[PDB]
Amino acid sequence: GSVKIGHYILGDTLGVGTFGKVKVGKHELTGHKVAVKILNRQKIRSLDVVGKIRREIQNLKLFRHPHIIKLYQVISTPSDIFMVMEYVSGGELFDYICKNGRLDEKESRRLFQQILSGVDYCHRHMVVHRDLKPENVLLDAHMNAKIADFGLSNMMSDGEFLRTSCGSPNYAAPEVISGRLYAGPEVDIWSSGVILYALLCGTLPFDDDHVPTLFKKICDGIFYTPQYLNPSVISLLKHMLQVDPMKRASIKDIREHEWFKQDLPKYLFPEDPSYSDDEALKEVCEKFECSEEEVLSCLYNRNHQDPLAVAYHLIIDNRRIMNEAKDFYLATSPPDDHHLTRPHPERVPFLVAETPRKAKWHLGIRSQSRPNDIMAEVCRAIKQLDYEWKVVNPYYLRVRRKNPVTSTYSKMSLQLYQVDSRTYLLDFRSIDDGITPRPGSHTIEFFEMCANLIKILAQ
Amino acid sequence: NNSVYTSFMKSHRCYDLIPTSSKLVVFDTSLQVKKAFFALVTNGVRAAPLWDSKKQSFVGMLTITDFINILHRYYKSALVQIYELEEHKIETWREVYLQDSFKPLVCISPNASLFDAVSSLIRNKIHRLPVIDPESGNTLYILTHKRILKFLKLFITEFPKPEFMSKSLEELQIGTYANIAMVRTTTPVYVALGIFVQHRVSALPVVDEKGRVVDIYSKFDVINLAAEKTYNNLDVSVTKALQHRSHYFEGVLKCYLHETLETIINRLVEAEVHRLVVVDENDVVKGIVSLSDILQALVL
Amino acid sequence: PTVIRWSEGGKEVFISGSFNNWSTKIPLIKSHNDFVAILDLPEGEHQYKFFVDGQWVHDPSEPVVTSQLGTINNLIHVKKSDFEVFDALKSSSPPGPYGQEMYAFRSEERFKSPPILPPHLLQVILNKDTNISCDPALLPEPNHVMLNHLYALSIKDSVMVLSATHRYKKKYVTTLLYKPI
Ligand SMILES: OC[C@H]1O[C@@H]2O[C@H]3[C@H](O)[C@@H](O)[C@@H](O[C@H]4[C@H](O)[C@@H](O)[C@@H](O[C@H]5[C@H](O)[C@@H](O)[C@@H](O[C@H]6[C@H](O)[C@@H](O)[C@@H](O[C@H]7[C@H](O)[C@@H](O)[C@@H](O[C@H]8[C@H](O)[C@@H](O)[C@@H](O[C@H]1[C@H](O)[C@H]2O)O[C@@H]8CO)O[C@@H]7CO)O[C@@H]6CO)O[C@@H]5CO)O[C@@H]4CO)O[C@@H]3CO
Ligand SMILES: Nc1ncnc2c1ncn2[C@@H]1O[C@H](COP(=O)(O)O)[C@@H](O)[C@H]1O
Ligand SMILES: Nc1ncnc2c1ncn2[C@@H]1O[C@H](COP(=O)(O)O)[C@@H](O)[C@H]1O
Ligand SMILES: Nc1ncnc2c1ncn2[C@@H]1O[C@H](COP(=O)(O)O)[C@@H](O)[C@H]1O
Repeated sequence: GSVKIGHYILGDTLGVGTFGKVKVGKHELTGHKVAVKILNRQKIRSLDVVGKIRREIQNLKLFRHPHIIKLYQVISTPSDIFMVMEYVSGGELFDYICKNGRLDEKESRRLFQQILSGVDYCHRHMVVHRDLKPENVLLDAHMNAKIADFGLSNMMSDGEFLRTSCGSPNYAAPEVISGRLYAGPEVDIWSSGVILYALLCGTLPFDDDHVPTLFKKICDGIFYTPQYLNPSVISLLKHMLQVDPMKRASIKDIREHEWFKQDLPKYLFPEDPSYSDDEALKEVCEKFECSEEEVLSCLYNRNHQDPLAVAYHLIIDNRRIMNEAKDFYLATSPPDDHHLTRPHPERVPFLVAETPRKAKWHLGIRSQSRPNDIMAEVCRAIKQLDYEWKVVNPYYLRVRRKNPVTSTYSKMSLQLYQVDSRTYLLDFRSIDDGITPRPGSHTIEFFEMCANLIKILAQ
Repeated sequence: NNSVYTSFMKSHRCYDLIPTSSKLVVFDTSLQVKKAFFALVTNGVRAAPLWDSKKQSFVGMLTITDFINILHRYYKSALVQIYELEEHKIETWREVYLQDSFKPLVCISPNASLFDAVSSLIRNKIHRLPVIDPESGNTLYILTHKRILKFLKLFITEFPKPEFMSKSLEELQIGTYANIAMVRTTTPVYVALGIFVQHRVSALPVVDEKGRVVDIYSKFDVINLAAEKTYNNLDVSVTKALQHRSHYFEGVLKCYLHETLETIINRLVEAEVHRLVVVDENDVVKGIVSLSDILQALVL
Repeated sequence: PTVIRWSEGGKEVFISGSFNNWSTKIPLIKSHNDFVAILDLPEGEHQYKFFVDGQWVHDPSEPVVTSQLGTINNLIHVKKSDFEVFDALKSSSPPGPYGQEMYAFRSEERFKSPPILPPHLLQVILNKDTNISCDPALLPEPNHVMLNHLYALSIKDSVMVLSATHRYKKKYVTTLLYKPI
């Protein structure tokens, strides 16, 4: 007969995808359209990418954004996995770019804002989309922006970097093409930068037939900047496409740029109301039960006097006043011909004594000896204490001790890096317990644990 | 009166008071006292939680008052000795400090309400209240009278505030107008420390022959002695000690008795100081209104 | 109902079984690497075999058994209870399994050189100078990547000094510790 899932029957093919192909579903009764990602069990069983697909669905499930393809449900069977998604008519942006040639400022600015709000949403949710490209972003009937593929994505862990280098050849960041560790916001921002470029010039900023010459073209911060557009965009693109990841633009830096501000709807970043729900939704854990399903009606009907509503709205007002005089919650960077700085009353004595010296924090324990030789020399000291270790990769250890005063146990991780050819650096990282009082500090126990180890490595 | 300001504190946790990103320093009880005080000035912090390695828990708190106590307690002369405190250690000084009386560490969970914090400040008569997560046992932040007041006025809505705030300070009877602990401009810094130990006051506004406030000597101001390595000589006057900042401070922040409470709180949080010395046309001392007064006048 | 795939090449392909009359032929549909169809089958076990290019053959990919006639047929259990999501997949660290706690000695087989230090950790938050007007205890919002990592200060004294920037629910704190040697 014909394949169908639930009340949706499978139609024409949309595309090939990463793992398995995708087709259009059609509701037997109403006629609604949904995009399904079919991942065949036989194929996904072969590879160990079972975790690759797991993380994807896990993240996309709780994702709601107008420009992020919203994952409705995921049905699966011994034959094959299915993921139904919001279907859109416009197709991929690369079809829109090529067909329409080059896009003007009024248009390009519009779309870039939508996509950047998408990746911002992702970054704030601790999930990065590594493969970014016009071939990955769709358009609805209204020719808006929709970010589609998450198969190449990853989740951002606290105090953890990403080794895997994934995505298109031209859109890959200068640090990922070289195969270097990265945080993950900066790699999407660089991919966003070349998308912004393609949204204007109609051609790719870094393009070549022969490689690594393309990657060498990428490693160098050189790219054609035609007179096509004004310098405001060029200053943006240069700051966004900066080869040095430390000098690269942040999501915030793009929000504070001039060209970006112009004609920017306030429904993208959640300060003002919604046009076409936000992080302030997580007040429930303390007050009441989950509430995500229950109080939607309590805020949909515009009833602001409900016991759940009077607990919701005042939270968004709270966060707005936090930005007002933000010098209260966060510290400010140092201050043209502008002088006056009235010091905090508790800051008065030090600046004066300085002008009527040396405090410098090192990264970690540093020593210059051989990479296999040092870890072995460390692996001696780690034992000597009576603490214990399991080794993951030759230079990466996972260690722990038993608390002497209580039956509690604290752990940590040691990852060795190479600062240069002449020297190596050993990193120390804390950890966390799995997802009633305690007479001990998890933060201090970490320091004492390192301290004991360091004392033996030094003396 | 208690309809709004009192309810507001009960409706919010101490969690909200904690800055988005902040610094904290802690000292092991095995550390020497001399080194601990120098570490304070290099970090700018005026308080650090005391951790015990043996007990594996936070035993207490260390503020500038401890530097004052030990300075007045062990002292002979500006030249002759310096001997007692230099070879002294935190746990050793804690021993002679607890020789007289035993007071344990007080701390509040960030999940507890702001009302529970202000209570702990008045009930225990303490300026620094460290907030510690009971689940993890980690010290997150140190609560201060300054931090609460700023948070109060900044986040409180404008409908609740107008009740008793419109009344004059004189008529409200808030603060201590009875015995004003002060020092002269020529009075040695040691006798100033002597008043700091005799009373619980956080500052000593200095006065001239007339009894007019020409400067103020806070318990914070004494840490400068450690900052400049001048703590050796305690025979110098408070004016000579405050001479370090003499070209930098604008003046002495003060108020009047006839002024409204509304005007006081706003000026007090904007100045970011801990107290104001009320005066008259002659600028002679009348009384002092510390944050403690404002905070204690709210809870009840 | 249920569906079956066929991974071996063939020109004309049919599928039979015990559900349909023991002699029944169901026309299969084609794809690039596969050939499939769908039928409504009753609750229970089953015995089926494929008819390709004129010869009856079985798929080695699927399980196999011997029927009463002595032929080679496959096995499938049809149910309506499999909508599963996490059962299909069948610390919490990066998912690459290997060994366990409490023991080790020496080098692994692999000769990979150590990774280069990322520029992120080299940027320190305590060495950064804050504004003069703001509270001394405040610090800028740290990057999530440099949070758990330890930052030790050179021991220029008889006391060790080391800190780290640990995060709380919505807040961050950098805790410094002075511990004697
Ligand atoms: O026709 C039904 C049958 O079709 C399919 O079978 C194909 C098979 O997969 C191919 O391998 C090939 O079969 C050739 C075979 O390999 C050769 O060995 C030979 O067959 C000989 C047998 O070895 C031999 O055993 C004999 O069979 C006798 C049995 O011993 C005896 O029991 C009796 O069988 C009866 C059964 O007892 C009873 O259960 C019932 O059988 C049914 C089956 O249970 C059922 O699975 C199905 O069989 C399918 C099969 O699934 C397909 O794969 O239907 C059966 C109903 O008929 O009924 C049986 C009889 O009433 O029968 C004999 C007694 O003499 O037979 C030969 C001896 O020369 O030749 C085979 C080639 O033709 O091809 C077939 C399809 O053509
Ligand atoms: N939270 C606290 N727990 C225990 N003792 C404290 C605490 N806060 C202050 N102290 C003690 O009081 C003195 C500091 O007072 P103060 O400067 O007013 O906060 C020190 O000698 C401390 O021992
Ligand atoms: N110099 C002072 N002399 C006497 N009492 C004071 C002085 N300063 C403040 N107070 C009172 O002490 C309380 C505040 O204490 P503190 O926060 O430590 O300065 C308030 O009730 C004040 O009225
Ligand atoms: N009423 C005041 N007027 C002027 N300066 C003050 C006043 N109160 C405190 N300070 C200054 O602020 C510091 C102490 O602050 P605090 O510990 O909060 O009272 C010292 O450097 C004082 O000089």
